Amino acid sequence: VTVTVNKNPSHTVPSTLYGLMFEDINHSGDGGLYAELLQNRAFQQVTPNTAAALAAWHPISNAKLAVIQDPSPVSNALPNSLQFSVPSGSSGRVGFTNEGFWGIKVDSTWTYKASLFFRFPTSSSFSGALTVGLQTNAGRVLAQNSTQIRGTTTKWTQINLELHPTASAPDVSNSFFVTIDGAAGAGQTINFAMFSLFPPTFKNRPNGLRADIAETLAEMGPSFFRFPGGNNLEGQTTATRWQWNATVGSLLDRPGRVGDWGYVNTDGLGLLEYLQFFEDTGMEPIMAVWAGYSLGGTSLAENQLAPYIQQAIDQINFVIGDPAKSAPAALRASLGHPEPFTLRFVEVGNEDFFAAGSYPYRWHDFVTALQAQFPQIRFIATTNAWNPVLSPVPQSYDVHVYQTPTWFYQNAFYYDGFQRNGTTYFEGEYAAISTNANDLFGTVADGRLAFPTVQSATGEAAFMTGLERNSDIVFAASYAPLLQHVNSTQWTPDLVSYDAGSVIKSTSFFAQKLFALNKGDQYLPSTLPTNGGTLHWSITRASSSGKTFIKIANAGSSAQSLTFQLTQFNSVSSTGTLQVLTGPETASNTPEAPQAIVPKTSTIGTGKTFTYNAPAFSVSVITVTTN
Ligand SMILES: *[C@@H]1O[C@H](CO)[C@@H](O[C@@H]2O[C@H](CO)[C@@H](O[C@@H]3O[C@H](CO)[C@@H](O)[C@H](O)[C@@H]3O)[C@H](O)[C@H]2NC(C)=O)[C@H](O)[C@H]1NC(C)=O
Ligand SMILES: *[C@@H]1O[C@H](CO)[C@@H](O[C@@H]2O[C@H](CO)[C@@H](O)[C@H](O)[C@H]2NC(C)=O)[C@H](O)[C@H]1NC(C)=O
Ligand SMILES: *[C@@H]1O[C@H](CO)[C@@H](O[C@@H]2O[C@H](CO)[C@@H](O)[C@H](O)[C@H]2NC(C)=O)[C@H](O)[C@H]1NC(C)=O
Ligand SMILES: *[C@@H]1O[C@H](CO)[C@@H](O[C@@H]2O[C@H](CO)[C@@H](O)[C@H](O)[C@H]2NC(C)=O)[C@H](O)[C@H]1NC(C)=O
Ligand SMILES: [Cl-]
Repeated sequence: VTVTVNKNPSHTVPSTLYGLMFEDINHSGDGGLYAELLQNRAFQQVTPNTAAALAAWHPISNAKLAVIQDPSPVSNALPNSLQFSVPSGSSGRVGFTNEGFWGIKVDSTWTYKASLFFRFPTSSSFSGALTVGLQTNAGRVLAQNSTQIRGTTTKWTQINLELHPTASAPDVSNSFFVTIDGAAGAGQTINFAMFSLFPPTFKNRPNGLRADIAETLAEMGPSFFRFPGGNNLEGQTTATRWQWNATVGSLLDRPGRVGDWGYVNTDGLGLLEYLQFFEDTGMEPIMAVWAGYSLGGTSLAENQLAPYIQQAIDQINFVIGDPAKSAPAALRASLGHPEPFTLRFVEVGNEDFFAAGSYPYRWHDFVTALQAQFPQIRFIATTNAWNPVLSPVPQSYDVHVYQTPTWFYQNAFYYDGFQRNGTTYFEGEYAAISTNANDLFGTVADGRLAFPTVQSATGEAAFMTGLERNSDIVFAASYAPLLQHVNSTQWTPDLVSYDAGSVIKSTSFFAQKLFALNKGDQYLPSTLPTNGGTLHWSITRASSSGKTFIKIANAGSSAQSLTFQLTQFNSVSSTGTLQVLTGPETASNTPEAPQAIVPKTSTIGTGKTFTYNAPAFSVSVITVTTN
């Protein structure tokens, strides 16, 4: 096919076109992007004196463990403590371990920071060393440090110790440990609370993020971060929704919450840590506010909304407000950030097409109040576009789609037929998740993708050429879900996977990165792709440099030739770069073969005319300079 490139741009490409969608799903927060290495660190939201309260914790030797509703808890937010008792007549090493999130990476090039709170609930003559450390799951000690404690310490006391492994472990089957001498400790009871183990963090942020994962997200060159969900915003009930104020301040003051994917969230990855990550990466937030629906099906009545609308105003004030004018903005100042953060976009709820009977009134009351307080923010509606009809008229809608790879190349003209009437669209969740049109959300045996494939990434890329062509009205687009702990999965496929030790960049991650990193501010119209066809392209140009990015998706099983005609330009560089992602149709990056499919960069000859053969199942970017 001959593709004529117009030199005259049709529209400016929004700075926000490509970004990320985050919720704590598949242990993407706890266990994932948040760097904390101990699971169930503070006994949040568990039933005392049950086995589940002790999840991830194990005795060493004859130690007696229980999770208790502490008569004198470490804080209002953390009512539970680990009661540790050493039997009469004990000896040697007695204590307990934490298995981490399916392991702990023990690296001798890393210093770890261990902390806990303890008290003796009954004053005693105990005198001896408390030891913390890391050990292989055989009990082989790799790091250890200790400090002297006394049984006369009946008030809550924090211990802070650094750990330096003598050797890197051969795998991630390691545990954190706390021990005392069994003979010196015989008959003693200690109460513990609020444990923590951190490795070095992204940008050395206190209370920060896991370095490999955060660097992988930054590598993708995102412009926005949609958070905190997603289903994980909503809760199962009003009382279990996400709440911004429970996520800020000391970790002692964060009660956690049962999230929407089977596990407790610490809320250690809270509002200020999200905003700090945006600052560190140059992303802006697309921040959701709870909108009076939870996933057990309860809508708040119209006459119940007021306090929840005020909470949403308080949440935005934390982010942008003048510290002299509100308590939440003074709190941001008090936590070391007096300058407001950037916030231009707020999403009202999540997937309110599930509660379309109530969303008209919830949308109306939330947006009337929030637009009055925040006249510069753009509020995004979550129902299906224009059904039901909302008031006020939404300036933006969030569109989600999970479909087959084939649907994605067949629907690359999704936005071409939309009216241009001042509405902008966020593709806030999309993914090609299955090859089975009959059962998209079924099992891997029934066609669900365990991991993104070449087929699914190339279908996506064809659809993304439409997003870019239609970027006059499409302002933002994110794959979902972003992250996956391969040891605790609730949804596949995911953009980036990991275990406790290493990261797996999917084929779809590479498609996302090739689109995002190779994007100009000018959209250059070109010969249209065949609507329904397997072959798609989108061309942008950087006004400041003339760097021109020709993105090509062949989502089909046939190689296809393209001849580009740049005759309308004055000059075209005599060479260009080619970046290509390709492979067999069903190929994936997996924990066992994490680099099976990776992009290849080369130099090609270019000019006012050149020919490229787009291989079957490929994503290609050709960069040239045009003036
Ligand atoms: C985070 O902030 C929210 C408010 O934006 C706090 O929720 C509010 O908590 C108070 C005190 O528990 C609630 O009032 C209580 O209501 C009950 C039930 O009718 C009544 O029996 C009590 O005397 C009291 O008035 C209030 O309704 C609730 N507001 C909302 C919107 O949920 C929340 O506690 C804060 N979280 C943390 C950890 O501080
Ligand atoms: C045990 O942990 C203590 C506390 O983290 C370590 O001592 C700290 O070492 C750092 C780094 O040199 C200093 O900045 C701190 O001032 C030290 N604090 C104290 C109270 O000494 C100690 O090095 C660790 N020991 C081992 C064997 O890992
Ligand atoms: C932008 O254009 C769309 C498409 O015509 C309008 O959408 C229609 O909205 C009405 C209600 O306002 C619905 O009953 C129609 O079914 C919608 N049409 C389609 C094809 O979805 C939308 O109203 C327009 N928005 C503005 C701000 O003018
Ligand atoms: C976490 O998941 C990894 C990745 O699936 C598991 O490691 C694999 O274990 C399987 C099944 O035993 C082996 O066939 C693979 O060869 C392992 N792959 C790799 C890349 O190591 C691991 O066992 C899981 N961890 C836990 C605690 O369940
Ligand atoms: Cl398909």
